[PDB]
Amino acid sequence: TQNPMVTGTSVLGVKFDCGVVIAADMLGSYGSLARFRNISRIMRVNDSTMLGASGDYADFQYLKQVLGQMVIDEELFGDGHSYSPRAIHSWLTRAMYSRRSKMNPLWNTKVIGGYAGGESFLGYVDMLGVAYEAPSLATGYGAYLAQPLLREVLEKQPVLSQTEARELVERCMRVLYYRDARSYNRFQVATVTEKGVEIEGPLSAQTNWDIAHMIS
Amino acid sequence: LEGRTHIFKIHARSMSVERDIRFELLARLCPNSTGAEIRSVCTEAGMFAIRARRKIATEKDFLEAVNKVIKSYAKFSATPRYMTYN
Amino acid sequence: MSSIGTGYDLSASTFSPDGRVFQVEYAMKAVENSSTAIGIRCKDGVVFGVEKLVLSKLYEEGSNKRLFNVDRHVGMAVAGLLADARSLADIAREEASNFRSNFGYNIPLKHLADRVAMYVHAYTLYSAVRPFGCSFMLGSYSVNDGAQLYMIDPSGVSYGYWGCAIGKARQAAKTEIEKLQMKEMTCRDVVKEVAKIIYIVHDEVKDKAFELELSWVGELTKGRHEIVPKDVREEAEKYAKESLK
Amino acid sequence: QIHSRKMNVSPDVNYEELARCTDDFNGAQCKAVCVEAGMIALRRGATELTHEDYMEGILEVQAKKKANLQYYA
Amino acid sequence: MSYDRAITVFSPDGHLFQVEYAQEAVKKGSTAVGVRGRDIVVLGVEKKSVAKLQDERTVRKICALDDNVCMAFAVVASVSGLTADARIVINRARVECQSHRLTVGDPVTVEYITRYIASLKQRYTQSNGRRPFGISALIVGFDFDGTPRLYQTDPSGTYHAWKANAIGRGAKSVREFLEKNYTDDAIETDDLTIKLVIKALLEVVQSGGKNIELAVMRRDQPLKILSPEEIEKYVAEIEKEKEENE
Amino acid sequence: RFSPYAFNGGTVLAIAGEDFSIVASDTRLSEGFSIHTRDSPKCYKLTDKTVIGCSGFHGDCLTLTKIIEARLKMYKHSNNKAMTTGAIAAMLSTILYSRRFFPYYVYNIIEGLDEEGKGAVYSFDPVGSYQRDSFKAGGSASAMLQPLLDNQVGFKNMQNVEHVPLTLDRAMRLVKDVFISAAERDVYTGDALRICIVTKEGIREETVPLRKD
Amino acid sequence: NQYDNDVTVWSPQGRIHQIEYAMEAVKQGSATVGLKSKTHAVLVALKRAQSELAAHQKKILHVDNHIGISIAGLTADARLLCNFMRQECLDSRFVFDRPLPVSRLVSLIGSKTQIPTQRYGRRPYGVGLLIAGYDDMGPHVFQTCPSANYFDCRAMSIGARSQSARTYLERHMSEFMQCNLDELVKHGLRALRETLPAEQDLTTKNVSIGIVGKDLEFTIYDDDDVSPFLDGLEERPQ
Amino acid sequence: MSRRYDSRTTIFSPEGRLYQVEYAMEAIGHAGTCLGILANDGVLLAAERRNIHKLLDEVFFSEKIYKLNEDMACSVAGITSDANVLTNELRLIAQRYLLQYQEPIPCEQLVTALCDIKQAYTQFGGKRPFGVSLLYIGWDKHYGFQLYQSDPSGNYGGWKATCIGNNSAAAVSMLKQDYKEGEMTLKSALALAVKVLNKTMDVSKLSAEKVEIATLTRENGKTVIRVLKQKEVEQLIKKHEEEEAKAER
Amino acid sequence: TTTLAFKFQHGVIVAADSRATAGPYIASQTVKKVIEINPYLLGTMAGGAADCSFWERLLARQCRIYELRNKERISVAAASKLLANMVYQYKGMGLSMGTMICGWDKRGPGLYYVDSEGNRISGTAFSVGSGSVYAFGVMDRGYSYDLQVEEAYDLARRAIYQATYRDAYSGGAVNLYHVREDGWIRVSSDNVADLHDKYTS
Amino acid sequence: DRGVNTFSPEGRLFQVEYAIEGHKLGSTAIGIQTSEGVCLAVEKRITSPLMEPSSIEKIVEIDAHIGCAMSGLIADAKTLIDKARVETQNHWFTYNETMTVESVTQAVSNLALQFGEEDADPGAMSRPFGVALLFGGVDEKGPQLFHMDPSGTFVQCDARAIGSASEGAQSSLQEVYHKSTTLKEAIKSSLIILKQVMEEKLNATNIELATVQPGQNFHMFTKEELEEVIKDI
Repeated sequence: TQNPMVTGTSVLGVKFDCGVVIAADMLGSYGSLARFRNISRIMRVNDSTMLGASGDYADFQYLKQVLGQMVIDEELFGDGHSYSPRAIHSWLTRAMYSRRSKMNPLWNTKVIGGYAGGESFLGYVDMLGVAYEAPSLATGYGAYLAQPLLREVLEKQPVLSQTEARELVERCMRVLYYRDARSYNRFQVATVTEKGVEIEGPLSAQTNWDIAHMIS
Repeated sequence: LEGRTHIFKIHARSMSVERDIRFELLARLCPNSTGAEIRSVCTEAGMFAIRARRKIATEKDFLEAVNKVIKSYAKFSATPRYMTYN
Repeated sequence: MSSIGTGYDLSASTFSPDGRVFQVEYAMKAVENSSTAIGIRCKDGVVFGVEKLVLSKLYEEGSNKRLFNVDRHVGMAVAGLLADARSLADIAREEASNFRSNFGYNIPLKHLADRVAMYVHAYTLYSAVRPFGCSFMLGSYSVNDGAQLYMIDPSGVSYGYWGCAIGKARQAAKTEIEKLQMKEMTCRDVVKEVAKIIYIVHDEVKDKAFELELSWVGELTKGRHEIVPKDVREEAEKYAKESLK
Repeated sequence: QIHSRKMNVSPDVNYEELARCTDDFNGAQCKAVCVEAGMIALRRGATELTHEDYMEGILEVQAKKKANLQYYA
Repeated sequence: MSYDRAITVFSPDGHLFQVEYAQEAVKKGSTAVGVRGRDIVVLGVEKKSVAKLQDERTVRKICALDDNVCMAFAVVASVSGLTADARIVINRARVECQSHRLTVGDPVTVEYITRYIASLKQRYTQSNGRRPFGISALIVGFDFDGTPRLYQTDPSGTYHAWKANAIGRGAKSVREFLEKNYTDDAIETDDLTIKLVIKALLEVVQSGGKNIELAVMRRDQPLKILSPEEIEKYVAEIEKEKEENE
Repeated sequence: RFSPYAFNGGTVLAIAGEDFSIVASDTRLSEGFSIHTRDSPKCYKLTDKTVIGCSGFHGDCLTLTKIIEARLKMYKHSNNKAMTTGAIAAMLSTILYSRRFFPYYVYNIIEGLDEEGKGAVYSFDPVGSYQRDSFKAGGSASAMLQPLLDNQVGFKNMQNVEHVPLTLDRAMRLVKDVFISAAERDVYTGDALRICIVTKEGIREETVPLRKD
Repeated sequence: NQYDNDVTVWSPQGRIHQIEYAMEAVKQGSATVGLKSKTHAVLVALKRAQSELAAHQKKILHVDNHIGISIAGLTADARLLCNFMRQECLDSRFVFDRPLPVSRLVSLIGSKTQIPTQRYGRRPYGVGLLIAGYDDMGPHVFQTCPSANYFDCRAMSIGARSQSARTYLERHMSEFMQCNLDELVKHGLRALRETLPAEQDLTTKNVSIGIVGKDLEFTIYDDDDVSPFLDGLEERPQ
Repeated sequence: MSRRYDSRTTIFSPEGRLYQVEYAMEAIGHAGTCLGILANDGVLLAAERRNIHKLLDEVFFSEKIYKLNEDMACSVAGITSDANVLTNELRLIAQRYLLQYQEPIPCEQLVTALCDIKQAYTQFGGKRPFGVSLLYIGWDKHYGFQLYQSDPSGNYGGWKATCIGNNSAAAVSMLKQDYKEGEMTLKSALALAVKVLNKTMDVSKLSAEKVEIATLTRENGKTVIRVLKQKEVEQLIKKHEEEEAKAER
Repeated sequence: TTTLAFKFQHGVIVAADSRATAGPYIASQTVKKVIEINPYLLGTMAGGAADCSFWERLLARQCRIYELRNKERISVAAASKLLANMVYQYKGMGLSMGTMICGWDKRGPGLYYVDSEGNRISGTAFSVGSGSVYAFGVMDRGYSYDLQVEEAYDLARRAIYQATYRDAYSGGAVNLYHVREDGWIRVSSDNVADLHDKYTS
Repeated sequence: DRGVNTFSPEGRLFQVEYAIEGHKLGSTAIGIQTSEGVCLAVEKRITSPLMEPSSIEKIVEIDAHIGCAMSGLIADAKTLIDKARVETQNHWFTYNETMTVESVTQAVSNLALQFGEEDADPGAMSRPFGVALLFGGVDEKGPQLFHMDPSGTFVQCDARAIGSASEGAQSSLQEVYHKSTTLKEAIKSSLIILKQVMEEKLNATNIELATVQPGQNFHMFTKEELEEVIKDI
């Protein structure tokens, strides 16, 4: 392991997939060192009409991958004779851009969560900022992999294919917890859902700070 | 390739030269030769023959006549430029 | 002249005492051979109507198609030789893709058209290569630049039109545009009109037989270049047929 | 269709298929391909031209000088 | 480059034009004979066209590619020396010989140089806007073995070893007189091999020791190009031997 | 070996035992990039024919890059050489990667376990720097000797007769595999979740997930 | 003429005769038929050789684990193009790792073929290609010209005396769509035989098949399973 | 288009000559007398100065006598145009050799580097060959005094005395008649060269505007390259002119 | 002066002696392996240490020489194999190094032995070795080694050297691969274990 | 004028039709695949005894267990053979085992047709080579004989002849040569066919034979071996 020094960081983005949808909470707010330059930032990208991706780690680095993915998609869609962006195509392509940069002694760090729906299969994939692809059950990204993920995994172990609602309470719960354990967080966070409709990510919505507990 | 052997056989009938001269041997020795060139071989064979003072052409004269044709005659020949148009 | 081994049609660096360039002109006669592609600017989008040549009996949709997507919101209809058109599609799509990446806003048609025209024009100047044997239209909708229609010929000109035709019938087809008020008019009504113009212009010796392909890029598609629905195609086909009788 | 009327032909062979294969023909040539196919047809013993005669017919009118088998395939 | 205009294009005669134009230019003149001995190989050219006012010391028509590889060249016309044309083949061959000796610790063989001549002619053929040299070279040299060799190449790039060969002004005529002169004693005695080269050159046109230049190589030792004064003494002794046999 | 800096770590330990035509390859069922294990699911193992099964482990970024490549080299080899992928595929790939990873130090041990397309079984071991050898015992990872020994003692039967008085059968190797994995958890603290053993035959791919004991 | 001295030489009509003349070269090539269902893409090909006392080298080439081609025309040029396609297909497998689209691959051949036809002092490539490929949108069987235009067909026959075979393709055009693998191959054989004279009926030896589909990757049957498709003989249907 | 225009002058002819070199060969002959003679203490060049007017700047040392190195000098027969590019290139080559070896460059070493370039033009490329043939004079350690001639494809020949240009056959035969292989000294050697130039040239008394003569003389172990001035030249003219006067009687 | 491929000259043959070893000298990664590889039948070599590096340079040496020998129909010498390896490896340097091969062939000037190492050293001596532990070994061996030893006579010499060497050496999981090279042929005398030869001798 | 690059109304290129003729000009070479091994026979056809017969070669090695006889312009072929030598050993560095007859032949054939006379790179052909090569060896797979054409059409053969007698000889081989004829009989079949194109009778200085047989590397037959087949023809 190594990671570049991060200035503007995206941290804790959970993702767990339900049938023909995924629910995600990712912070909408990206601190730059100390100052929260944009409390309004969007870590969510549109590859194509039934794909979405959400990324953590250095926010800056995420934007480099967006453009390469963007230029490739622009050429490939619209024509749709048999060639277009497809769920497998976006996952692998984005992994290779990350691999290319892994070969150099500085790599561009973003850790990404792809939810896609390709030609016949609904996919929930994890892409790393050094490369690697797999299908995933639930994955965290950035700070979520060390800090909350095991308690999220534990809730998933009886029921691995539960509803949107059950996911929605966990995610809403997770911001009060974010503030408590890690520092470079804001409580204006973004709820992103990738569905068959498109990729929707409405603006930052908030709930309690809850660091006012002191009862022992 | 088969056709060049047949031009030798038709030309030999006109001539009164040996039939103990293999028509085929001449045909292999000069491939990529037009109809005119195969008649010049017979002609040449005769030129060597008159100098020696023979009435009949030999196989010796013949062998010599094809190796001169394959090397020398090719440069002058009409075919590279006319075949490109054709 | 046309039968020669030096200059004239071998070159295009050549000039006659009139000033003409014959090779660039021979390229123009080539676009003329196949059927018409029309593209009509609305104040809200572009609608295309293209004859899609049926060259066999074992066709599937999109076969020998002339509708391309240069950018997400640009469509491209070609007329004339399809061989030259495929190479032209790659070059136009490439100039647009990089534009989106860098600028991050929807390619202005005025810019894209200038770059492809320069490329066609570099070949017409040269005697080293021949110039493309097709003529194309690029048509687009954006709210960052408005609805634009451009046309590029084998010479290397880009000028904007508000309704254009390329292909055999274009002198006849263009006349039908002067009749129509199309500068201000919904893209829904204009589809009905491009379809009826094509059906009447076609005859069995410009090309054997065609498949009607209409395309959207307007308020209806929300600024996306897409192919029209099965419903849309058929009603526009119907109106073409009823007007034909 | 006009030409066919003058000689005699199968209805298993028409020009439309030959037109679809290659576009390296003209109206003077179309007459020539029908007249060519008839020579072979006649040589065999036939009171018609069939699909075989035409199919050979297109190849014969165009020159060869050594032909192909594994020269191009 | 910008030049790609045709100079060579293939013939239905199953030849390359330049190569054949070159081959006749070695038929018509510039007698070069080589014999292979049993300690020493000697090659000789006749004509540097010493008109008794020209220099003889610094003129080279036999050039040492290496110290164990040497070539004598020919192809002539109205432009009589095609020394220039040779000079390219000579310089590229010179580096290549030396280069082969750096990489591979065996002393470079004539067989390596002969394949290298076959590829140079050919490479010039395949490249656009380029033409084969007219040269034919009699490549002389020593192997790893230390065995004397004489190899001859043609303008196409096909090589054969030969004990004794003559080219120029009737290649076959000079060689068939010379064929009698090639005997077991002649090849054994080194001194007799030097005379064999000179004795062939004399058949086409007789006399001149300045016109004749020959270079000698012994073992892997460096090329020695003989003085014309050494040649004049030698032609005088050759002329008397002809009267003795005959 | 080396402590992850050059490329990301992703832990995992590989054991390999060759018999005569059955070869077991085991590595832990995990995808890692970070100290925690992302998901038990993996695509470390990839099969190219039933004839050859490859395992690349450790760093996940390395694992995906080389394994796909191996599928490309297989395709190329069937076309040109006219020998189906197998041993021949294996020797070729280890040279090109091992040049690639070793100046900036190697963090993946790819192990081609197969049968040749003419037959005879090979199990191939790279250090990380190009070598290919056929083996009847193999240990590979940072702990490149921790499994090696069990296969040396039990398979070879050098100063041992109580695993078999001869050499292991197919029935015997699979029994031993479950046992070995349970043992590994005790010693090596860089694992989470499950251990996956794939048994590669010329006639049967087998897969079994086995919980970390 | 002098509408075909170089491939830049226009005719007054506005056509390059050399590109057209390059199609006549495809007719010298061996007959190949391309058919598709809804699960397979099937290529039926004629192999010829100079020694029939020896096994005939395949006329089906490897491009991808689900893409195979059958060539009609120039043998060296078809292989020459094949390498550009092969490099891209295998590259597409590394990077994109989808099963690559026939429509995508085919347009890239269109850019490269255009280079010499655009360029002076050169020859077009006179080879016509039928590609079978299976992606996740189902099969596609595409025809690519000596020009650069493509057709997405359900069935196509380019090659020697291809008209005779089309008469069959026109007749069972509806059938192709429903088929399974077996049915596609028997129709292509019945088509293939027609090109050739009445009294010549194929052998397995000179038939190579490249089968592509949903249930399979890439397998070439040279005589392997060729015998059952051939069975059920039908001899030159008019 | 392009091949048709290409006259195929780069093609070999069956006889074994290059058409271009042969046409260049004629370009040298139109042009003035350049002759070089070998002598035993120095060596001299005599070239025809073709720049006669009464209004001349003389911005160059000479327009035909070129000092290529600080140990070589040369004279020209051919076209002034080709001579100017060529003369510069001859300087970089002479000068680089001087850097590496640090001894005067052989006259033979100097013609060969250029030859590759000449040959390149003729055989392929469709580029004209240079219109000048150069007589290089020098002293190099190895042979002692030498003169080298180059031709339009770089064909080289070592010569004791040679002449190219206008009435080349007449000059070389005459010089062959009196002198054969290095029978004279440096003093006498200038008097023959001017004498030959005198007969060949239309003005039959010459001046220093008509002839320009350059000497290259080995003094105190080092090669001195000097273009002689007009004053020195008149002395040499009076010596030959007087010798001619006795001849008649 | 070091192990891993080592050769000493005699008239009749050269001795080729090598190790079977995997990895660094701290542990093996296998037990079964033979690292001994036959690049040409001219002789055998094989090393260890930086594994990719030895194999890479020898493979280039093998390519150049074999093509030249096979096509030309002229046998390549000790001098030629050495010159190829030398020229290649300095260029490639900076891309790991550790080649330790011993070059043999019989030449026109008699039998020639050159030792090729990855520093760029090219050495002839009584006995030379490139790799690691033979550095100690060249000391005892020189005493028990004549300038010209017969093949049979040489086989007995190897057996004694080794048998004491295993006692001193603490590297396990090795075999001594013994080859005698009679010129442009290579034959394998025996591939005896280091553990076996201590008992025999 | 018209170019040479153009396609004719026949439907073939001019340069290529000329190149086939170039194959026909040279000396005949026979390559027979037997299942006991692969023999390659070529005619020397010497006209002078001053030549040294060893150094007239027209069998050159692609590999150390693949031999190749070549026909047509001897020089034009030699370049293709030079590039082939570099690939076979190169194949040894990468695969770690020796190249097959099939792999080498397809790779040289790609180069065979590439031709663009004007406006094409000088690192690429202006004209195709007029050589037909016969690659004959026994490799990992077994005895294989592959035939390569100047048109860049490669095909597998068991008996192939190329050179002046190419059509005549090829027909005649199909007749005598079968896979019910042994390796020594293949050598006898080639010798008879050889004589029409030859100017003289068959001799051991007028043939060169080399056979690559299983389990063995390429052997160039010595004077004794050439003479045993000469005795009985």
